[PDB]
Amino acid sequence: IANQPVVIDNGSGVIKAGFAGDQIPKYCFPNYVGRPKHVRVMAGALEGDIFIGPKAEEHRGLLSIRYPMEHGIVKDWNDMERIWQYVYSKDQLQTFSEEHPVLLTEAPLNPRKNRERAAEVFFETFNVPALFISMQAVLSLYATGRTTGVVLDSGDGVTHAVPIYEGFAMPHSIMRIDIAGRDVSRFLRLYLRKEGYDFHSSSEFEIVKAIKERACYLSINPQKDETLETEKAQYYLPDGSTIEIGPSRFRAPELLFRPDLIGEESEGIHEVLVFAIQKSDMDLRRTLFSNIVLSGGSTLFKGFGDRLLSEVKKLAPKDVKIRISAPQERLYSTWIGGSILASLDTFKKMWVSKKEYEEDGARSIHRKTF
Amino acid sequence: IANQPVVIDNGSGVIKAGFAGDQIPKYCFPNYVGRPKHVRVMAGALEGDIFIGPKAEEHRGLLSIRYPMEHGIVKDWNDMERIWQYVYSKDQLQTFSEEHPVLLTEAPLNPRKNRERAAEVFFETFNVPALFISMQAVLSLYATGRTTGVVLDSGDGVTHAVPIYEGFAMPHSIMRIDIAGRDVSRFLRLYLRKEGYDFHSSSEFEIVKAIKERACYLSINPQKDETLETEKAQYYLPDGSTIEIGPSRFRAPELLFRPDLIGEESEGIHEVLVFAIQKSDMDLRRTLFSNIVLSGGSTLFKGFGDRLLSEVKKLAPKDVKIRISAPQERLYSTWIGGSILASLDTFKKMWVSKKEYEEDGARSIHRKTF
Amino acid sequence: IANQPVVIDNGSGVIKAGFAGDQIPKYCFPNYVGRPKHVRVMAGALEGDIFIGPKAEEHRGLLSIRYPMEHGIVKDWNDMERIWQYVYSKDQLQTFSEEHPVLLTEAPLNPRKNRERAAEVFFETFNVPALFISMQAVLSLYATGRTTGVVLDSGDGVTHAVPIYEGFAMPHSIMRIDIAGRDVSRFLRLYLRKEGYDFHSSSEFEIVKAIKERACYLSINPQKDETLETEKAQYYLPDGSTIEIGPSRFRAPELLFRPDLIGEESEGIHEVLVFAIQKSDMDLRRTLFSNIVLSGGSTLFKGFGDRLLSEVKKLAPKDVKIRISAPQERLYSTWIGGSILASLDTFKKMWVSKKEYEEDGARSIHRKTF
Amino acid sequence: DPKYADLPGIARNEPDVYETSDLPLTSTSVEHIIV
Ligand SMILES: Nc1ncnc2c1ncn2[C@@H]1O[C@H](COP(=O)(O)OP(=O)(O)O)[C@@H](O)[C@H]1O
Ligand SMILES: Nc1ncnc2c1ncn2[C@@H]1O[C@H](COP(=O)(O)OP(=O)(O)O)[C@@H](O)[C@H]1O
Ligand SMILES: Nc1ncnc2c1ncn2[C@@H]1O[C@H](COP(=O)(O)OP(=O)(O)O)[C@@H](O)[C@H]1O
Repeated sequence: IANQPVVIDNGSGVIKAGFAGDQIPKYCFPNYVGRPKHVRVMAGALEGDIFIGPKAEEHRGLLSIRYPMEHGIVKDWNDMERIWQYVYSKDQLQTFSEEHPVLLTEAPLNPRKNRERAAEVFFETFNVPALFISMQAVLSLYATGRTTGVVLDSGDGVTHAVPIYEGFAMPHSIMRIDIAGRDVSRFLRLYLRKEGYDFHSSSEFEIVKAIKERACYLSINPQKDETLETEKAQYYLPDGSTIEIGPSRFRAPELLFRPDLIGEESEGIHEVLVFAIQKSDMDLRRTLFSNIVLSGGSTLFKGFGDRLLSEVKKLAPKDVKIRISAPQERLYSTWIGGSILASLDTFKKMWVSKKEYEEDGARSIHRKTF
Repeated sequence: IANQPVVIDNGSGVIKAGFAGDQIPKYCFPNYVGRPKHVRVMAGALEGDIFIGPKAEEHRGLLSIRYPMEHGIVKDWNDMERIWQYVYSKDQLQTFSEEHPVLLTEAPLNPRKNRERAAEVFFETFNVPALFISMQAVLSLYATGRTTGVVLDSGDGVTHAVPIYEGFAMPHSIMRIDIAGRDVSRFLRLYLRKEGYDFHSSSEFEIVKAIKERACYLSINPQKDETLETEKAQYYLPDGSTIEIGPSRFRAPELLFRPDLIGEESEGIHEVLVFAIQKSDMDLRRTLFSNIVLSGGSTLFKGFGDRLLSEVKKLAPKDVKIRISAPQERLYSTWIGGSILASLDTFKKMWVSKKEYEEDGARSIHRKTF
Repeated sequence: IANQPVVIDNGSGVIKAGFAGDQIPKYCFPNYVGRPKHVRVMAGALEGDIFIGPKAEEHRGLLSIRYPMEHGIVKDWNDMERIWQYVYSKDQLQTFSEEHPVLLTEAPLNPRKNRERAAEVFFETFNVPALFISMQAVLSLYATGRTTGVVLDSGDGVTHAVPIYEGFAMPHSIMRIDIAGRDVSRFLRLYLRKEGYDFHSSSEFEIVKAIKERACYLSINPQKDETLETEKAQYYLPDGSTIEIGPSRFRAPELLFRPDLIGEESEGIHEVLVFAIQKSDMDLRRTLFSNIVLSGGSTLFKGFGDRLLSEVKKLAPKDVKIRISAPQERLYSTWIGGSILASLDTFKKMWVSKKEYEEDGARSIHRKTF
Repeated sequence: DPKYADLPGIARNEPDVYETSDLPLTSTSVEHIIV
């Protein structure tokens, strides 16, 4: 029976999971995989060697945590099933795959081997009878209510500026250059290497990401604020020590708009989005110039969208209505948008049923996902 | 075997002995290895010619007392055999090696050769079916109930903090050090010569050890209490001969924190503990700050842990709440914890079947002693 | 002012010295920073009582040796101060920085305060007319005559491959790794305590490293040769003490590719080299397959390059011709390539005048190093 | 605690726990306009 469907947002840095109808995915944790470091000899430790959530956050430097979804490329399939199982566990779902429908998420340009591989999971290992998987940008559109908007997500290593029109993302205009703050924080670790600090452990790097999400912003003036002398704000170490910040809090995110700092032939999100704009109807661009759909977790900086506004001003001509539509519960905005989509009743068709998967599998999906 | 499992309290200075389930180690005695310094030409004297027990613990200068555990590392083997024969003495055991499960404890990073010697003993001379050789700080964790903790042992020539976390194998993080009150008391014999006290015997050294265990402590203020002058309280010999104590009572144990008084470069093991802290991780460091264990006989001094508290306060950064835990039964903590582990069903898999283990060589439990 | 240019090999493992045009580094000595372990009372000891040079090179166990170059990064600048004072010793040079063009080298990615601090010394205490702090793999490019190439380096606690092409700005593809023989020999001290060899001093560590450089080979098969039966080569100490080895002689350099032995999370510098290959491009990759350079004094091993070549083959792609050019004197070759560059007079652009350093310093460093 | 009274390696006046002291913005629609 089509029970309460589960909206599972597979965000790059943080995966989200919760039943539809709800407003908060009660079962969330970041997108990682945590295996231990040492060998517990005495008891009093946990068992399973795959510790997620409070165990992971608890045993941070005790676990040699890793990350499966690498710019939308996940490879820990079996452990992914165990992650879902961790959600399927008494901790988070307490239910079965067969019992409740599943609303899973996606990103563009994904290899159908991996997509159908996930279908093998939820139809063979797990046995979801009502599983539908789709983009997260449309979910953000449900949240904003806008239908003709250019959605760009901001995760940890995923940034796809997708221009959508009335719920129809033009594939010829869809832009997917999934790379974000992952290497920015890695380059900040390089700053720390140029400061004498290594964060080669993921948990060691998790603290870097915590301060990254915490003590960082977007200095709208790039070289002006870059050439000025920073103050090197002493930020507390988690043990109780304290270390400076420097330009890094704004100097490292300059790489987002200036990909050449890492040495990458890219153009900066704004220009990529302008390229997406170029591949459309001229009149619709003016709407999209004002239909600035912000999304993703990395859209949490001071002067973030305003520096982006300056980028647009350097890109868009005069008498162009520019209008940022920033959300607030960004990653959950897509999750709640999925709660809206999963609540639909016409929605029962294109989801691959279990028998539908038994029919062809691959082409049944190909035709039902397209 | 379905009998009471023997818990060897292989103490460095004081090597006690006992079983499992009991809360008192059966017999307590040190590393004394006596043999008479004279010849009983007169018939009617006492036999043995090797003395372990009240025979030596009653007459000392008559016997050439020896100590082979060179900082725990025993060099005698034949004498150890006889000691273990004495372990099966009439007052001591009147049992068999075959008749009882036996559990051995060891310091970390000991030579495999010693374990080979033990295998020769308990597998050729003795024939323990259920013989396992283990560590020593894990025992203290059993007694304290903790799983996470900095266990500082206190032997006669062996002291080192053991930072544990749920039995996790952290040999690089965990630090072993073999030095304690042996040469401190011998250094006090140097003080004796600098104060006119012609003493050269190990028995005399034991009397000094009675002062060590009795009239000695750790002055939290090093030179503030060292540069002053005490009244030199008087100690009485076995005859009752009055001998002043002096400032030495706190001056000599400062070598434990100031190893360069003997000239050997070291830190004062609390700083080695800080090195272990460095090897650990920031918030996990805080757990171990809150989790410090003090075992071993040499921990017993006035302001001992308090002086070390002040040391780390002069070492650890601000807002660093540290907590120690010094059980009254320091040496017994290891013994009772060994009783705890020896009283376990899982513990049956720790050792290897006796005869096959002999055929397995030693590398098998060498790999299984972790 | 164009006198003979000083060739300052900034040898972390072994520092070297001399001028340009000299086909052999005149002065060569390691990171040792000593002053007596004991205290002399009667005259007869040498004068200065902080000794570096022949006095230290003849009195190991007498001077308290220390090292400021934590991973080749000096922290005690005071040590370098006295070292540079010793640079003009009556045995050494007896000249002025003012009297000479000076050239410095640097392993990349060091914190800016290091070379800034050094330049402060050489332009404040010392007063160099024109100087520059070059890199270190270019030296090897001169020694090979190549322009395209992967250059491995080896100090004492620093080892990394440097993929180059005609001196081009490829810092992302270019790597840096700070780990080498320092802790490998410290791990050898660990082996010593593992089997009862009582060794803990720095001079004792020097002896250990001498035998390490002497009695340590590299078996090509890792576990196939690691699980064999060892002969335990009885090394007779320089004093004459017979000391066996075990498989430890080749086990310790495996840590350089098996960082998990010490518990470090790394890959093996060859894998990082493969990552650099990935960071390069298919056409340029083949060049690097053909162009590999091993340098640094720590690279000196028995069965060294053959094993590492085999490991690369284990990780190399389909039949791509792996080729490693090699300098016979990896220690010399560096200083000599620096001697070449110092004797290269195109350095006019590449130097930094004193006045310029006074005006900018850091800006002059970056703008002249980029 | 008789077991904690019997053996001699059980000292007293021990406050075992030696310690230290203890003396203790998501925005929406950040738009613009250009006309
Ligand atoms: N305050 C913040 N600053 C920077 N990045 C953030 C912040 N909050 C979340 N993120 C980024 O978003 C990631 C999680 O978002 P994710 O669900 O991956 O978004 P998306 O669905 O856009 O990929 C985190 O790993 C982090 O990198
Ligand atoms: N009251 C005391 N004060 C100080 N030291 C003591 C006291 N009682 C016993 N000891 C010490 O205990 C040590 C005996 O070594 P032991 O603790 O048996 O080794 P291990 O720690 O390996 O068991 C000796 O240093 C002895 O001085
Ligand atoms: N046979 C050997 N095995 C290992 N290390 C060696 C050997 N011979 C010399 N060394 C090492 O030479 C190193 C010197 O490195 P060097 O070439 O001076 O690099 P750097 O210039 O970066 O210090 C020292 O670290 C010392 O350990």
